[PDB]
Amino acid sequence: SMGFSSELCSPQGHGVLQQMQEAELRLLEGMRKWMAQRVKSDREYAGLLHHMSPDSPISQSWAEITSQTEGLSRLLRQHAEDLNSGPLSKLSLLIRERQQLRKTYSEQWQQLQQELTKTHSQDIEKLKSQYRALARDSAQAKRKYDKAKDKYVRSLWKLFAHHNRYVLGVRAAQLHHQHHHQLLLPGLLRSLQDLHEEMACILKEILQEYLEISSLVQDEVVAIHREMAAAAARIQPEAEYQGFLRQYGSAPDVPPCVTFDESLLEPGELQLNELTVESVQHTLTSVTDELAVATEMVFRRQEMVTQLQQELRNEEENTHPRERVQLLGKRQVLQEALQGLQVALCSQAKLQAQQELLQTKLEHLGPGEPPPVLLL
Amino acid sequence: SMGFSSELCSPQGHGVLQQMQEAELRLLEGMRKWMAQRVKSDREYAGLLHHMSPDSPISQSWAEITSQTEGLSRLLRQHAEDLNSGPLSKLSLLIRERQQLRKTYSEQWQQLQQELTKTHSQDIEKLKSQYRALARDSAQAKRKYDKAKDKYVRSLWKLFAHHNRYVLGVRAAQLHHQHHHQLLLPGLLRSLQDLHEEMACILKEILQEYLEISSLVQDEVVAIHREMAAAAARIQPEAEYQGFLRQYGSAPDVPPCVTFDESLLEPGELQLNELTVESVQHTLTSVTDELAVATEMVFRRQEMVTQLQQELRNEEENTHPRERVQLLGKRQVLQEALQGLQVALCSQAKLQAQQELLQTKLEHLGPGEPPPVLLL
Repeated sequence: SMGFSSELCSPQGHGVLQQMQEAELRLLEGMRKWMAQRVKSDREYAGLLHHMSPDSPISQSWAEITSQTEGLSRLLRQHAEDLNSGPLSKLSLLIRERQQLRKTYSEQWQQLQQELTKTHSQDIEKLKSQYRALARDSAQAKRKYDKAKDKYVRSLWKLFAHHNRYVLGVRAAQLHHQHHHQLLLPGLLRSLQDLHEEMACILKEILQEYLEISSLVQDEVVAIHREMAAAAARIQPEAEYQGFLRQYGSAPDVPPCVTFDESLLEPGELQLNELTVESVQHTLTSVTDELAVATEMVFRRQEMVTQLQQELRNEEENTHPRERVQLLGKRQVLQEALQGLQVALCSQAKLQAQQELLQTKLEHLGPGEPPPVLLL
Repeated sequence: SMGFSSELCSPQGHGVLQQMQEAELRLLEGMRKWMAQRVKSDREYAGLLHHMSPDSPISQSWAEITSQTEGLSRLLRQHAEDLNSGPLSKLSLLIRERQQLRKTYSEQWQQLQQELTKTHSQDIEKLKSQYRALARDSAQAKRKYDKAKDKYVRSLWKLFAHHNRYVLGVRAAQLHHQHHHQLLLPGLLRSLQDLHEEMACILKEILQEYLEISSLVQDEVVAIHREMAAAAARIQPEAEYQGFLRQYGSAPDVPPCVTFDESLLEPGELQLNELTVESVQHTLTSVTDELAVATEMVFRRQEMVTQLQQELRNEEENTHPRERVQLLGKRQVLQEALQGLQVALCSQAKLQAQQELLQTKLEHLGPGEPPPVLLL
């Protein structure tokens, strides 16, 4: 077995233990400052996150996410409070106890040295010095020898008694030495170790309590992050306008379509007679020529649309789901081409309707003389 | 099926869609600011956490925890960078595209209205107005009727031709109206919806990307927190001083124990003769009396220790593992009582050794005359 009581039981080991006690205070002092800065950090993060602070699914998802982020803000604040009132305070009391313990150990150590020095050394020197005086005194009285015998017997009396006190003092010092080295100092060293190991345990609990309070991955944080993730995942893009259309939608507005105004003149029929036959033939020709041009314009704009759709499918296929913002420009180019095509189909359709009218009218005259104009 | 093209196909729906486009810009603008503040927050938390910045197990565990906390600091910084260069930038491009799209839609809408107004209304009014003039002209020429027939046939010629142009213009306007209301405007509205739903998808991806980057509970954060937790849990309190004792420990220092200095006078034996017998009896009495007092002092200090140990076990049993800092004072009181007891056992032992010497010496004289002192 190793311990302070068997390994540091010396003046040298006492020096080592004094420096140990200081080194452990320094370290806990750094720990307290480090924890103090975590408190500041979490508090100010709470503040920074706090500062970040309708039917629609995105709308509702967005509100849920901001609200949960505000929840995260308050949590970080509680981390700061909890760290401050729990382990930082416990750490401070542990420092204060060590500062007092430091003093108590060193004075108990001194006390035990002074006691040993007094009993084992100083008392002993005093006895020895007296013994020598009384012996020299008895020697002198033996030599200076009725009255003379009287002073000599007296010399012997005190010398003998002092001898006995000396013998007893030596035995007392012997047991002091023994208790000191085997029991007293080892006992003191052992209790210092016990205390320090208990304090190691306390510090372990302070560090684990710190980690639990300050953890960004604990249950309350996870639960916040899952709600945010569920809110985002609920977004259904193809459903975003359903509620908006329910609120604001209505039947199309279609103003009346023009008709042939019969108050000017069959209603809306071409006039095919002797004065107009050639003009109708001319118009059918010029309408048909124009229709050919318009039909070519539809053909070319459909090809353009087709080129853009192919280009967009290849681009889509090759772009990551989170980089689709990059396709928006081309999407818009495709829209404008589709609008283009639609305008051209409208023009083609208008010229076609005009041809049909012209064509059916000349067909229904056929091999007939165009009607004369009689003037009533 | 509901959609922009069936539900908002009117001037009113166009107003609704214009306000929609603005409301969506406002919302994305708030989202961009909110994300911008997350970036600032994470960056400054990185800074705050950064600022927090030997054999022994606590030592090594502590270093691991500070080092991992520094790792957490760098991660938060990467969250800030990644948020800034990914989704915040994508969000900005989405805003810019909407600002251009807003303009394109509204001018395409205007264009289609101007075309309809031109063909379906203005051209038609021009034809109608001319028709009426030419009819009144023909009426007047019919009435003012050789030359007279000439001007009348001419009147009819132009009236008939204008009639035909009018009829054709009406058919053209009819098809315009039809294409406009069924195809052109619905087509435009549909592509706006397609675009918006695609943008809803893009925004969903921006929000999910935000959540992934900024998550405090993601794998890289968890791994940091597990290392910290494993480091703290490794601490073995009963092992904290093993390496320290290996480095600094040494054999106890035991200076020589006093012995009876034979140069003054059996070596270290009490002198029991006629001049000392009574004094030895007196000393045994006074030593024995003192021993009784010292034995009582050991008894009382053992009782005190016992009271404190019981008090500390009850206190320990009733205090939570993380509140043990609160027992340190009482622990220290117990230490001082145990030291107290040890000092008293030393004193008892010293007086006992002295009694034994005195007692054995008088026992071995027993019923004998104490030796005379003869004076050579």
